[PDB]
Amino acid sequence: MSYQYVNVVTINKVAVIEFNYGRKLNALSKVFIDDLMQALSDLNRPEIRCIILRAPSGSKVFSAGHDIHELPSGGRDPLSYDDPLRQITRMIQKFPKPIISMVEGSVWGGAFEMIMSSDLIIAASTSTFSMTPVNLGVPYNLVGIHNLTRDAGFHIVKELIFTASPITAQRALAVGILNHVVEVEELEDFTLQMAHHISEKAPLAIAVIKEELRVLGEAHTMNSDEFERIQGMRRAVYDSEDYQEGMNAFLEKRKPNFVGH
Ligand SMILES: C[C@H](CSCCNC(=O)CCNC(=O)[C@H](O)C(C)(C)COP(=O)(O)OP(=O)(O)OC[C@H]1O[C@@H](n2cnc3c(N)ncnc32)[C@H](O)[C@@H]1OP(=O)(O)O)C(=O)O
Repeated sequence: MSYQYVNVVTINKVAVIEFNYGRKLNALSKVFIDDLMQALSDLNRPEIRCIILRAPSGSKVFSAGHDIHELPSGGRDPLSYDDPLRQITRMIQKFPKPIISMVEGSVWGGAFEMIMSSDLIIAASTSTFSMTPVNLGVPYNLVGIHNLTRDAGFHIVKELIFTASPITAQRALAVGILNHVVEVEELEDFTLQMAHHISEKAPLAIAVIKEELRVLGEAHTMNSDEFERIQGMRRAVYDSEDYQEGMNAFLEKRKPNFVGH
């Protein structure tokens, strides 16, 4: 069909979704996220084998992440259940087709977890990636955090999150995050060919395995108590002062000062 924030394209049985939010740098706004969900929903058809997420060629930034302004004021949980990021990720995961991420430019925060949540990840030799909840003082959620612990080692993810610094593709590759890393000029082709090949295969097989794999990576559980406990700390980081100072600094585009409360 036709979407406002997105741009779908079919090549054989390969669908390619292109982000069209250049004005907000492809920040994760509900509006955007919603369209992305409509476009996927739409593409859930027998004729479609493999999907592909991408940012317009030339892009300097894949996605800047969550839209701060859209962040909570400090009344509820930002990272709620029905929060845009939660939905698309759950969605992407339970999606019966393979979803490749062709990355161009930089990825930030929520983007990283989003593309992390996909099945494959091909990237330009130049992209960079960085997890940044700490730069603003955000107490992510458990699930969000989990989805980042399925490829790279703990120490690595810890380093990622902790310093909130950006890593290069080459590194992100070496640590087992991305599948491949190509030269810009070759990025599209490469990704395409792969999607075509994968689409030569038994769609029904793929759907089940991807579901088994999903069912497995979630096989991490804990008691009632333990959840509320972390949830409590979560709440407490919200109502924090360092918190507020976190947004501000940014909005005021000034370097923040964390106190410890
Ligand atoms: C954990 C995480 C935290 S929430 C957010 C995580 N996002 C980040 O950590 C990325 C922060 N954004 C940036 O580092 C940068 O904007 C970056 C690298 C994308 C571009 O640097 P740049 O020099 O090319 O551009 P810039 O700094 O001039 O920013 C240009 C414009 O984009 C806006 N802008 C950038 N990122 C965001 C965002 N996430 N939400 C809302 N507005 C944003 C700036 O406020 C600004 O608007 P005006 O100039 O009109 O005022 C998450 O839930 O995702």
